[PDB]
This record gives sequence, structure tokens and C-alpha cells, in this order.
Amino acid sequence: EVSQDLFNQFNLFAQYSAAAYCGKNNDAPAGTNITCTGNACPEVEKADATFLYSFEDSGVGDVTGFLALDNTNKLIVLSFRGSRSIENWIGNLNFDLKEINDICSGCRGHDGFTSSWRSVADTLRQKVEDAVREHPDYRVVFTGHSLGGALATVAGADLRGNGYDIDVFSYGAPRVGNRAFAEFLTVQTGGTLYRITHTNDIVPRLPPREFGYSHSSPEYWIKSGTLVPVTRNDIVKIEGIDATGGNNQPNIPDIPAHLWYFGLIGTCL
Amino acid sequence: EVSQDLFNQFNLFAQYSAAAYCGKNNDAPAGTNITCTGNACPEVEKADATFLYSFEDSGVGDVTGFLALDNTNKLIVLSFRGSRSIENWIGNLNFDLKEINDICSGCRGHDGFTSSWRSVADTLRQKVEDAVREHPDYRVVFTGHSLGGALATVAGADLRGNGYDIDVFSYGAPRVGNRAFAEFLTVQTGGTLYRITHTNDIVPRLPPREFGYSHSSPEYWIKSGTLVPVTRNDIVKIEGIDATGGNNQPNIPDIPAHLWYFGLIGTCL
Repeated sequence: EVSQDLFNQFNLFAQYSAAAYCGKNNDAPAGTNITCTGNACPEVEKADATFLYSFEDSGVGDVTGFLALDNTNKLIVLSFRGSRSIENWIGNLNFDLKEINDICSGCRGHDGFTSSWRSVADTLRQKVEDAVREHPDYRVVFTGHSLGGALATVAGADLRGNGYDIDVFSYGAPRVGNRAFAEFLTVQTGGTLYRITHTNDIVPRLPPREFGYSHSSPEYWIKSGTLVPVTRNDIVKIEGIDATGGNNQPNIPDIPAHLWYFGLIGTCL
Repeated sequence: EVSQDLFNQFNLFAQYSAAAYCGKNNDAPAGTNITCTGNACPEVEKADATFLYSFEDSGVGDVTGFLALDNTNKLIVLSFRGSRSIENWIGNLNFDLKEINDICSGCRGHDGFTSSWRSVADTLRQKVEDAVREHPDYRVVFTGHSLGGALATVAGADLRGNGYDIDVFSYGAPRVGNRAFAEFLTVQTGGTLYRITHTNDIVPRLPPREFGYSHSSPEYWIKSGTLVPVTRNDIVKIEGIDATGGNNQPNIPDIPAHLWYFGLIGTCL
């Protein structure tokens, strides 16, 4: 359903996200080769990938991850790690909205996530812009899993419109805000946001639409089960704001589904 | 390089070994269906498999596992769970031997696996003997991953000779005794021992050949990577007590490879 090329990209940024969790990238120097423990990022290792700057618990909230240079795929990748302990992070989900008129009029955004980037924006924006200058032919991609996803999304739509495109690949990211913000992320240019979801993943199910929250369009939904390999014939396109037959299907969710995006993610062997 | 039927058996008892860690199996009432959390044992859930006896922390070595009644596959499965943390078990692993002439004359084995089994020997002997009585035509199969693998092997060797075959399926098991116990396990009658290893797995190389420890023959070696699906073509039969060319290779060991046997094992999502 989704093209081979789009599948490869989905696979690659799933591993860049998984790389944020695993092996020597929680705190590191600059210029290091990107490697992961337990085969967590083979496609990244297979490419000429190198660190540019690595961060941890940055700003008011806890922001951890890396900025990467991919000479093979011609990329500048900002990858945000999710939480140290996910199970705890699930139940503590404050369902409050805060207006975000700076990025778009009438938009409402999750207080916890919106303020998280707002506390680190200038320190990382600088280092991305720096890398853009050195490789202005390189595609700027922001990626993340879970809480790392949420950051990448808020970091994206925010830092867009400064002459360079920002693609975003989120894996099991939670809802960020209202219907107007759902419609905004859908039609905003200078980057295409790819929100990847899995079966009954507990994260993108929340916050609920009964709290006024919504998801942007489209939604890329992995229907294949946990610990099952994914093929481009198992990713259905769900176009339309909060349409059913996706992570928005009427049933009971799950946590192990959150840890399987193409491969193992949000945990390390 | 193995038959398909043997492949299916390898897969099923890997899922049975996985079950010993994961799900609501830890201590549930008898006759209740065997299930696991995080797609750890689908093939087991597929079968009419219920618990007969549930045990945990029992014995002097905190022996954990379950006795399983499989009406679909017509099996009686005894499954041994490994350590809760394989790291704090690899580090704390004592390599001191002890006499084991109850099983085979001249054999000496690992004092930890022997004493842990010795404590639960009669008790679990009894409950298998009931299931054999309940189902004379059913196949008695002892299985386990990691530590559990070793226990299963020590049990198999011990309880063979009561008028019913006992097949053993161990996954990434450590070496369990000297040269005498290995040969006994290599050519013993009344049940086949299937010793499964994966790539550069750590545990199967412990304890050292240089501490009075040897491996039973044959070996069934999984060549496919960690987090890579296993086919019949990825398993190779290695012939010979302490043979090389399989897992017994002069290279750097790997912990994650121990956590991937046909599917996720030794850990739960």
C-alpha cells in the first residue's frame, strides 16, 4: 500500500529513534560513529552515519538524544529519545491543553509537550542551523519514539519556515493538541510529518478525543502484530482527521505494541 | 540444514521456554489456558494448553516453571525459567563442581544446577509420573532457556529410565558437567536431547572449557541474527562433543543473541 521507498525511510528513522535509546548515545562526544547494542540500528550502522552533538535531560523537562550526519542517505537527523521508564510515563499523562498561537492561530497544544521544546528550542535550533550551513544539500529530518516522538513533532512545526524543510517521523507518538492543530500539521508546508502508529499502541491512543485532543493527517498504521516483521503490504494509509480503522479502532490497547516499530524500540537488549 | 518438523518443534518449545518468564503463568489455578504477554508464545496459545502444576521460588535454588498439558500437540511439557536478570546471573555464576553418580557413574556437574534440581527432583518426578499415567501416549518433553535450559538437561538425564521417553529442548543453555556427563548426555537412551544455540551467544560458552566443563553432542546452531526471523535454513547440526564451527567459536560473545531464540525470550515486552 505504501511504496518500497517510503517503507525504507520509515524503517530507517525507526532505527534512528531506537538508536536514541541504545548504546553510547545517552551522553557522548562529537564526531563518533553511530552504533547500537543488540542489532537495534543495523540500517544506520550500514550507512556513513556520524554524531554531531549529543544531549541529555536538556531544559525544564528531560530531553535526551542526538544530532546526526548521514553522508550515505544525505541527511541531518535530530533524534529525540523517549522516557527511561515508559510504564510510569504512561499513567502520568496530564490531559491539559495550552494555546499555541505562535505556530498557528486557534491551535491548542498539550502543556507537557509544548513547554518541553519551548525550554530547549534555541540551544538545538542553533546546532541544526549550523549543520544546514555545512551541508545545505542535506535533508533535515526530526525523528523520535514515544516522548522522543512528541518532541520531534513540536520541534518540527515550530522550527519550520526558516528556508529549510523539516521532515518528521514519529513512532508511537501521543496526541499533541486540538482539531485546529490537527488540521495545521496536516497542511503545513516546509516538511511532511509522518506519524507512524502500531496496532493497539497505548501511546497514540492518548490523550483521548473525549478530552478535545486530535491527531494530524494522515496516520501511518502498522497492523502486523508485536514481534512480527513488517512489510510494505502491512502499512495502511489512514487519511482524514481522526478516521477509524487505525490506532483509532474501537477496542482495548496494549503496551508491548509500543515497543515494536519495524523492530525493537524504546528498550534495549 | 534441519527438517521442517524439527523446526516446528524447536519453535514451539522456545515459546514454551519463553512462557516460563512471561504472562499470567507464574502461579495460576490448574486447568487454565496457558497465555503470555507481548506475543511471547502465540503457538502455545494456539493449542489447548493448560497448566497442570504451577511453581515459583520453590526449592533451595528458587526453581521456577510450570507443568503443561497439551491436548492439541499431545504433549506433557515441563518448562524451567531462567534468571530474572541474566547479567546478575552471568556475573554471580559460580563454576564449582559436585558429584552426580545418582545420574551417571564418573560424572561430576555444576553444583548450582544439581542442587537446585535435587531439591525439586522427587516432587517434580511425582507430578510428571501422574501426567504420564493420565496420558500414557503423550510425549514427555522437558524444556528451558538459559538457566532453565541447564535445569531441564539435568532433569532429563536424571529422570530417564522410568518407562517413558523424556525429550529435552534447551535454548542457549550453559555447559553442565565434565567430559563424563557430556558423553552420557550425547549417547543416552530413552529420549533425545536437542541443544539449541544462537550465533555468538554467551551462556553456552560458560562455564569455560578450562574449568572442568564440556558440551553434549549434537548441537543445533542458529545462524540468523538477533531480532531476525529463523528459518529451517538458518539451523545447522554440529556433530561432536565440544565441536567448533557453531557457537563454540573463538570470538567476542554477545548478550542480546541470548535473548533471541526464534522469538523474544529471557525477557518480556
